[PDB]
Amino acid sequence: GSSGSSGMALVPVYCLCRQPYNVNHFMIECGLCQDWFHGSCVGIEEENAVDIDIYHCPDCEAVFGPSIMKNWHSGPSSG
Ligand SMILES: [Zn+2]
Ligand SMILES: [Zn+2]
Repeated sequence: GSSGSSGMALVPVYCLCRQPYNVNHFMIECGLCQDWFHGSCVGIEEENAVDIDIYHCPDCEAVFGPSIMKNWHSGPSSG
């Protein structure tokens, strides 16, 4: 705690909550506008993101559509 000891770092907001970024939480990158958002603010689970080849923000999906998915074709489906 001290007046000084500043960070001297600037970072614009990308998410809809006018936030730059949140470590604790996971954030995805839109493959349309190149914007970052919180998996919770958008509704995308980090565990699922790894499968999302091209995440589509809730602002572009209204024109482009849903988020693309990778191929992950490693062996025949096992049910
Ligand atoms: Zn957010
Ligand atoms: Zn977008």
